[PDB]
Amino acid sequence: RNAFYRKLQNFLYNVLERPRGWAFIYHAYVFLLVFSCLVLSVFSTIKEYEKSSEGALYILEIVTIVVFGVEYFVRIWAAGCCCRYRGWRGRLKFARKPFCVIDIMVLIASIAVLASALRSLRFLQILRMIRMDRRGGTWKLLGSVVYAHSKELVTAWYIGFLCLILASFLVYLAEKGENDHFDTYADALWWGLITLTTIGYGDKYPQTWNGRLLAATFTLIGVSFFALPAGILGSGFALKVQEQHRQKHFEKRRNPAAGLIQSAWRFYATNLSRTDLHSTWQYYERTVGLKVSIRAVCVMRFLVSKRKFKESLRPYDVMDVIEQYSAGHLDMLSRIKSLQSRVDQIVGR
Amino acid sequence: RNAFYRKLQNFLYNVLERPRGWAFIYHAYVFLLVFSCLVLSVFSTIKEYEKSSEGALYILEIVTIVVFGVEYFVRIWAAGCCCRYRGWRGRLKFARKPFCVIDIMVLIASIAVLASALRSLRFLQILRMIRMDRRGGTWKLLGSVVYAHSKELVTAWYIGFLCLILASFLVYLAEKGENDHFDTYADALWWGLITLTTIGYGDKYPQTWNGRLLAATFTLIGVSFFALPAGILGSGFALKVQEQHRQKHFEKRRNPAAGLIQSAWRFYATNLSRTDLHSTWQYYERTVGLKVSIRAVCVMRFLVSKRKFKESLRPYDVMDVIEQYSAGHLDMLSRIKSLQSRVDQIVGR
Amino acid sequence: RNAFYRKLQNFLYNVLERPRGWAFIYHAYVFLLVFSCLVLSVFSTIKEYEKSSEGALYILEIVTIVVFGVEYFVRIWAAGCCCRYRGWRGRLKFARKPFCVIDIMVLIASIAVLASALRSLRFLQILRMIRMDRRGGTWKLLGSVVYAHSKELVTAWYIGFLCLILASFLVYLAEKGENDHFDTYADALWWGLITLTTIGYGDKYPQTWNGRLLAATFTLIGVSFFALPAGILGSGFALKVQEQHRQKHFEKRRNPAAGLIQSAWRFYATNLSRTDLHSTWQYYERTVGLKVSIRAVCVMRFLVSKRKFKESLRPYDVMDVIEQYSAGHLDMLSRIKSLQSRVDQIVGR
Amino acid sequence: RNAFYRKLQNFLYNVLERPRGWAFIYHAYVFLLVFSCLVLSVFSTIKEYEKSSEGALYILEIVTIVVFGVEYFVRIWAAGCCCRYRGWRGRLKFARKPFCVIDIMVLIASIAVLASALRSLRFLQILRMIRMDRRGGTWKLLGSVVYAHSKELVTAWYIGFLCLILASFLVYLAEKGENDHFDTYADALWWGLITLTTIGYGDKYPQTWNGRLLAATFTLIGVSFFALPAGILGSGFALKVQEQHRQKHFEKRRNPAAGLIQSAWRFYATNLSRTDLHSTWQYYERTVGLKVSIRAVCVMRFLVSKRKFKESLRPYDVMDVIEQYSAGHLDMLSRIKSLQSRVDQIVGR
Amino acid sequence: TEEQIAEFKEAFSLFDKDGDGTITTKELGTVMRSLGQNPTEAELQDMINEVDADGNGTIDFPEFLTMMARKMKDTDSEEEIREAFRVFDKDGNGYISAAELRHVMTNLGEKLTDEEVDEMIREADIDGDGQVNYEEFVQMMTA
Amino acid sequence: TEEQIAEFKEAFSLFDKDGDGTITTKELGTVMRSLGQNPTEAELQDMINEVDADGNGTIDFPEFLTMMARKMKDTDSEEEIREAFRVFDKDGNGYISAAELRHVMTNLGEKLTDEEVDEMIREADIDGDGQVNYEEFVQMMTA
Amino acid sequence: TEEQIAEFKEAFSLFDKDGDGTITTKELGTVMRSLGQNPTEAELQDMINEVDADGNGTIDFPEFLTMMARKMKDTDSEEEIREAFRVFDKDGNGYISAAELRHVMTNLGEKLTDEEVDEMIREADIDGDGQVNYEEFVQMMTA
Amino acid sequence: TEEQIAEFKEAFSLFDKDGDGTITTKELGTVMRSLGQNPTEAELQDMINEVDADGNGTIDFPEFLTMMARKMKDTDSEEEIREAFRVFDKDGNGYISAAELRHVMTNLGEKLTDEEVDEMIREADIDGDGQVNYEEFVQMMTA
Repeated sequence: RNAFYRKLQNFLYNVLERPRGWAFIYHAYVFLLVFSCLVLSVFSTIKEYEKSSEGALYILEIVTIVVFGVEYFVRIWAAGCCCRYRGWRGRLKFARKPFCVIDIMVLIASIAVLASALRSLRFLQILRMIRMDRRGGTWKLLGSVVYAHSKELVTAWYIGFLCLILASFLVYLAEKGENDHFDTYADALWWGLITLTTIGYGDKYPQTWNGRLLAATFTLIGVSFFALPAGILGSGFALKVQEQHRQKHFEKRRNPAAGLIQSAWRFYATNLSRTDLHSTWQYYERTVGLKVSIRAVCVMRFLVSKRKFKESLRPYDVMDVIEQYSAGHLDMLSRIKSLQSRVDQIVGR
Repeated sequence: RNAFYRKLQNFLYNVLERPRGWAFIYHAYVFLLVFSCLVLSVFSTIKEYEKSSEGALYILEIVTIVVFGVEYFVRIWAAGCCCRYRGWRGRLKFARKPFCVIDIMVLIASIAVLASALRSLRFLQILRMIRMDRRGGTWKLLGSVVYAHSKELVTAWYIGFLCLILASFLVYLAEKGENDHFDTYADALWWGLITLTTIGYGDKYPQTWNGRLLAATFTLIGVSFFALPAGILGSGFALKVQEQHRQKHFEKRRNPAAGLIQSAWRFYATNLSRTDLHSTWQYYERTVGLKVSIRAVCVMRFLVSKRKFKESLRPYDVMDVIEQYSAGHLDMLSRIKSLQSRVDQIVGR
Repeated sequence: RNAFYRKLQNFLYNVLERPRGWAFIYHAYVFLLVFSCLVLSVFSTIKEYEKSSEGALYILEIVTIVVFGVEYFVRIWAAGCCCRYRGWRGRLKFARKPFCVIDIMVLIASIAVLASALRSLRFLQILRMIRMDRRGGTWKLLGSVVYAHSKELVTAWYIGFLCLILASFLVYLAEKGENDHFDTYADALWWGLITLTTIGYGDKYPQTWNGRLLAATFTLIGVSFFALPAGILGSGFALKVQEQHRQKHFEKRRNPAAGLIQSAWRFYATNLSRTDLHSTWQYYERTVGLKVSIRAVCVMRFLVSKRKFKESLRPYDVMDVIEQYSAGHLDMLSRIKSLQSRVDQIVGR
Repeated sequence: RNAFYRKLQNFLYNVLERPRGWAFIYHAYVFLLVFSCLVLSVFSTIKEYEKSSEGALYILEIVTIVVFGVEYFVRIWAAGCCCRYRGWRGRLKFARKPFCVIDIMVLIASIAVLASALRSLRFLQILRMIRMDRRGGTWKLLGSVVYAHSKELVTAWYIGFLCLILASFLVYLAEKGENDHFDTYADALWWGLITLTTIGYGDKYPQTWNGRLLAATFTLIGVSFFALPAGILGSGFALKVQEQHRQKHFEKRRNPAAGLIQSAWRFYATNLSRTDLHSTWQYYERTVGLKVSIRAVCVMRFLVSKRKFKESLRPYDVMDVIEQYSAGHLDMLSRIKSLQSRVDQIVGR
Repeated sequence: TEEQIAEFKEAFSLFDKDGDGTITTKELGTVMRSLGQNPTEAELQDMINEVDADGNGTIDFPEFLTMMARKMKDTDSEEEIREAFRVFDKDGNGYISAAELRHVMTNLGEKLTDEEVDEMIREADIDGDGQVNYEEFVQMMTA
Repeated sequence: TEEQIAEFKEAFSLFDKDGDGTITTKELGTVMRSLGQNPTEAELQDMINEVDADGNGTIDFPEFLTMMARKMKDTDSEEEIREAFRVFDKDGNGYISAAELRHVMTNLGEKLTDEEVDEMIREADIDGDGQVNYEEFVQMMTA
Repeated sequence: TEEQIAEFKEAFSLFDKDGDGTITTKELGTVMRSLGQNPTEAELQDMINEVDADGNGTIDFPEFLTMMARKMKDTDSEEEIREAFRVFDKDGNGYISAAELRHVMTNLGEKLTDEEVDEMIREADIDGDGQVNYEEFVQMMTA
Repeated sequence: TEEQIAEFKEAFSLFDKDGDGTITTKELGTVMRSLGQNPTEAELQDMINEVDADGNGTIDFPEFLTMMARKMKDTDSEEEIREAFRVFDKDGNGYISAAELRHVMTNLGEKLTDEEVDEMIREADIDGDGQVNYEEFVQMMTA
């Protein structure tokens, strides 16, 4: 069952690595497992519930380290579907992958904890919690949309910061005497930051008529300027995934893709890496030293294929209509001029 | 008045089932009725106002069960406009519809309550409150836009969760000594969750300089990351209903629709289900064994009609210009090549 | 200076009625005046500051009623620029306009207050505050965008309402014993409504481990579902004013507009309302009973002009490219078929 | 090294003035420096930490004034790359620039503070904090998007203001007797403003059944209307930067730009400002009194070049397809009419 | 009055060529040609959509009478004509120079001559300054 | 029954011209021509996509039998035909005038004559008022 | 000075062909042709929009004098020419290679020869490194 | 080795027709014609953009040697070819039927015959099931 052997290895590498469908259910169950371990460790530090906490913590920690252990080992086993990790040296470079080093690290570490280290336990749980990402795509998407909207976010925070200083300073002036809440400018700044973010603790509220009047004017501006970046980034993600949807449905790069594989096999079949290659070699000795002649021209054909693929790799939604209408109408200009010239050649007779 | 009989049955089935206009006023009045029943039942559990509560609850509950009873029964009566529910077996399968079973269930149930069951009363009121939907379209729209924006929502909650852990942990470290609020890491996590969501109870606020300084930095990040999914889903619904508006005005599928009904009647008139069919039969014996010949070719015509209707069933706003400009310019290519070829045939003479 | 007389009347009617530019500064100053009257009346009900309050209230109320009086009277005087209000009967129908009746009402009313009525004073100030709108465009825009987004708003509030009931009920069950805050289900519902809206008073916060654990899960869902309609309507206004901007720059209805005025004057000049009309009459007796002949055909020309204007009155942004590309390519189909047919007529020779 | 002299002057003027890349790191470090000076000055007013505060404040203030001094002076030195500031009079007009006057002002001012003035110190720090902008682009972008969305923001605040008055008034009526919180209408207005903005201090919460019932209905409307402008402006910035991105990628004004520089050098080379100009002069005496003849026609060519550049300076995303399709199809109309006419000239033979 | 009724009856029999108690679209074509202008088929059909109410393809005497019976006050064309002026209200204040009226009106679409457009100015610009407040003209005639 | 099986067998041999145990696209073309209509190549190819299941380029006897064996109840065309009616449900209530049915049906695409469209009305509008509740027709026949 | 005034007067009479105290668009066409280039009608009309101020259709002596009287410092073309350089400031730093200047300038639109574009480089790139800081050139000449 | 160096030297002199120490675009055209295919001018120019590095308009011996010296491992074409497979990874799992490979590859663009595409299958589908895991093929050859 060597074919079934490789099929099962394929399925393991499919679910464990980049998933498509219901594999998120497996990842969900290990997510809930490690998350409940986190929650129980949190319950451990409470003095009263400590007994039941540890009584379930030892057992469940053994469960989750067994699960992590088999997951890691079968991931190494399933790395065979990838060619870069095949055999001793390939699988060992897969072990040289930094993420897998962190994984085997926390495995042996936790086992060593079992072989005042409780703070280290919760630290390790936060580490293994971050581990769940495996991609860094979250920070990448966030940084992309932040760097895109950088100037507007800076505008919102800057003007809101000036509104915070001004409103808090005026309130402090108007409410120094008859209130023990605002005793310095620092406590006043604490009040400003707590209200403009719409948190509203209630420890420091204006208790005068000058202070309440000033706050009643600057609140409609503060709370509006400190809640801008949330709405901005929100609509940013919305528009970005909307245009990514549109561009996902308009790939239209299949032609250069097939051309890519076409001339790629043309190059490999013309490459001197194998001697049994004659089918494509014959296909060119029929359609008519010569080896390298067809080889060189084929490598040029594969390079123009690769670059054409790179060009058509980026068709957009608005760039489609824009560029194709510029192209369409300029071709149309060649059409109308060819029309007049050729019908004049009919007149020329 | 059998025609007026069926007309009144039609009007009842129109308002009771899928509504168009002012029928939402009837549904609004039954909505307010059942909602006031809910509110009064809530007032019932209060000890003092219990007397007036029950004094109106008995009466109004009788009113709303009478209304529900006649509504259910006349709905069964008005199901005649639908052909699938006609007569004993049809109307009884309509009674086999799960929603109607739940309805008759709560009817007989409430009557049995009248024939410590008060908790069951409020439970039944929540049930009949969910009943008002009748469609499940709410959860369907929500799930659609959530599954669409799934990765961005997960990004916001994941990074916000890490910000919650980090900020709360640092505060706990900086505010263990001189504060009785933060006594364990669990109370610190409660503080973090209450502030980053901008709830702000006020039971636990930092009372130091390290704690307030750390919170003053991580608040602008927490409150911005925990209020992202609201704005994201908001702009999601906005863009979705905006493109649904655009696509609602650009149906343009009338041609395959009329073709659908055209060849559908062609099939039925050619089908052997009735012997009196000769008009379309004659229409094909004039435009010239033969029965099944025209029948088979007509069934093929109806299948291509059904599939063409399925294709034109999905014209979009951007897909309209995109696909029709690709098509338009490729037709234009056939035009310019036909131009040059035919004017060369003028040159060829 | 009868021309200067009418010019000054024009300028008054321009600023007082529909404004264009800096007229918002005049309206701003009367806005601040009536608003400060409102604020001072609010300060009047406070027991201590009552003296200074009334001491400025009498004077400033006289100022604002004088301003309102002259504004109303000169508005009647400036209604001459409008033809519908010219002379006794015209200006009196302008006095029959409901808004002006409300205005003269509050004028004479306040004077009668000067000729326990303080509550009536603040009521009248709220009335005259609503008066500032004069158009009802605010409620119109709000209703437009609400009715557009009605189903999504209902979805958000409905699912949020169910989340409120479920979370509050579970908390009530988990926190009946060891807390005096949650004593009935009504107080629990008060807690749910106060937290899911992110108000967070702090009077009732869970003080257990079951309650805090349940709230910690349902808060991320509650606060996200109760803050959806704000973001939805926000992005709704944004997209609506964005497409109104686009459509504002693409009027392109100037041709049917000039045609409208063209054939409108054709009708009036052909109409029998004046005998001195001969210029256009001669313009048709040169370009050659006959009066009504040209009259009838001109009225038909004005009706097709009015309907063509009505059709071109609604060019959109996406409807422009969509309809003009459908039209453009169908004209193109007529072009290519005329091409082949006429070049075949060249082949036919 | 006069070329290296000017190169170093160029690099200084590049980073100090309008930056491109990593120069934001230098500006970030001076930002953190002045910001930490602000924070330390805030810590100074606290009574206890005053000692360490001033102990670091003196030193760090000397550091930041030295940095500001060298920055200002080398900015004057690096203004050589700009031609308008070259030598005594040029660099002195650069010193006449208002921003640089404010800068040298605060420099000499702070030195004079070192040569009860602490309040002046914090005022000067807020001034130098605003100084960091140097452009006013923040207020410009804010005013642009506010003035664009002015009517919707006014609608949200106006209807929310009426909801505030109505809800607060009703609550005040329902909660005058059995509550000491609401003692006047002013305290009731304070409650309304604090809740509808979702701040929620907790000092004044309804403690009845009429009040809580009324608030429970008007809260879903208040908190939704007072949090609209944040979402509106948020989606406004998002859509604006999205279309600015689109228009940033579709400049397409390179042709009139090169034409601008082309005929600009044509004018300068034809201008009488230099006698050594013969190359372009010869270029026109080869392609054939005459000086001013070619000069005048060249100035006309440069003016049409400048105006054509001004026209093509504003190509949009939607205006591109709209205007180019109107143009494309009207050119197409000229094509089809030329087609029929010229093929009729083939028929005419 | 019966005078104008019989007057429109004579207009009906002048529109009428074959005598079928109605006015076909071809009669419209040949009477427009009878004045010199050569219209298109769809033009006359649109005129039928303006006049006829029962949807026959022709113009009977009742619909022709109703078309001739109503005045500008019986059209509800106030907002319509104000919008049409607004498209040529470029600044948006309410005023256009008389020379611009001549230029646009006499060179856009169904253009007229100079005496006619000057009659428009003398009837629209009441006080006679060339700067026409279109609202005074539309509230004078259209209403 | 075997009667209809052999009946479709005769239809198979009538579709069949050269006798290769299947029905090619050209046989479809020449039998459509045998009725008078001249279809296009892509039309017959689309018909092949409707009938054939293994993807050969022709129509065998099993696929032809399956196409002739199923009725409207075996089509899952309820929502399909209701949407097609909805596109011609202009107001959206569920009703269209019988004259509008005639006009559209007999002038759009694959149009028919008057007796046929009137048969559609008599079969769709059950009680016979001209105002057709399309859902009664689709829940009568399509189901 | 009166020397340049009479010099532009001779330029006026050289532009002038028929002698109507102004310069028509056809005189512009025939003098552009007199140098070898054959312009279009709309081109000369655009030139009229550049020169004339009262809107007559020709070029009088006052408007021609005003067009010849102002220098680059009297144009407010600083931002205009900086934007035009920015479109060819591809990276956006402020620099372009001299060979790229030659390639674009001598092959885009109203192209020139090599000595002229090299004169542009020697006048724009002051220190002479081929890497032109366009702002030094525009703040030297345009201002 | 010097054997392959002189081998590419003979390829250089076979590309070379006039003998200018470089390979012009016309030599590319006539050698592509020498195999039977007639390319376009822009095609050969694009090939020049692939080979040449100094931007002359021809192909010298150093750039030709560098083009022939590098292998797929020296291309950084892993993501490129995986995306190209992804466009034909319709479901997105990583698999395509061998018959679909033949159909698309032999009928799209620069198509090949059946033995060649079957060689692609035997080299891509390693275990030989027709269901090709494209990533095994690209991580075998491309890397």
